[PDB]
Amino acid sequence: DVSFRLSGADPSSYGMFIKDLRNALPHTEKVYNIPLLLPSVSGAGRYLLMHLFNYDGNTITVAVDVTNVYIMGYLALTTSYFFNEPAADLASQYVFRSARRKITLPYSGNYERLQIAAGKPREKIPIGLPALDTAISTLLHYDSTAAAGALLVLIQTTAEAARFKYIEQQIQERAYRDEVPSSATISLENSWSGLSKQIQLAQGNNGVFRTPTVLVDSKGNRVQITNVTSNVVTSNIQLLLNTKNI
Ligand SMILES: *[C@@H]1O[C@H](CO)[C@@H](O)[C@H](O)[C@H]1NC(C)=O
Repeated sequence: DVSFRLSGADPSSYGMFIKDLRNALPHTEKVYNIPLLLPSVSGAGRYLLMHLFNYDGNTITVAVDVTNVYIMGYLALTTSYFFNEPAADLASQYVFRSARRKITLPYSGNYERLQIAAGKPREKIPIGLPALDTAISTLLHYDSTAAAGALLVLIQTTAEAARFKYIEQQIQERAYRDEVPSSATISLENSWSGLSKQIQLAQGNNGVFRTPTVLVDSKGNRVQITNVTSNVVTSNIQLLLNTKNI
């Protein structure tokens, strides 16, 4: 398990949480010095539990698939909540079984469905540690529309930050003031699968991507990533989605 407390949180403690989160994900090899997530894991070992505490010390436990860092569901007091998708229903066989009741959320966990439920794209949803505190509080009591927005915040401030050092840093900058994600942040989130694939394809292609990945950089300028010498590969990405899951 890993834990994060919003009470007394600062960029340092958040950095420690994201480090813990990354380190809780198993891998047997690195590709270009980046941990390669496993093709599969059987049983309960597939799911990492993240214990998150809001500023007041109330808590949810979030279940995360360790092969892809996808959030499957969460536990709030005695109620479990899972995304309406087969991977989450499968997860519900292994985690939070002691919950008094299980609610299946009225959407899957992918960005497009969540944004539809929340009534806005995540370009317009502020993120940061204060937003995470709010998200935790929102998820404590069921409200599916509110929860969609909270989950967009949660996914980006946990999973996406674990995947990309740039995103971790963006959240650290928003430790005491929320701000909508940078266009670069959105670009990286959208490109994680693609990048993971091309980095793995580069292993037998002399470090060269079979297909270039287009990203937006820190200054809003759109760029092409063509090989493993790019800063996105050497410095930024921290976890690779196994190509067997792409
Ligand atoms: C690879 O990427 C580097 C750094 O971005 C770039 O300058 C160069 O043109 C590319 N080289 C090859 C062989 O693709």
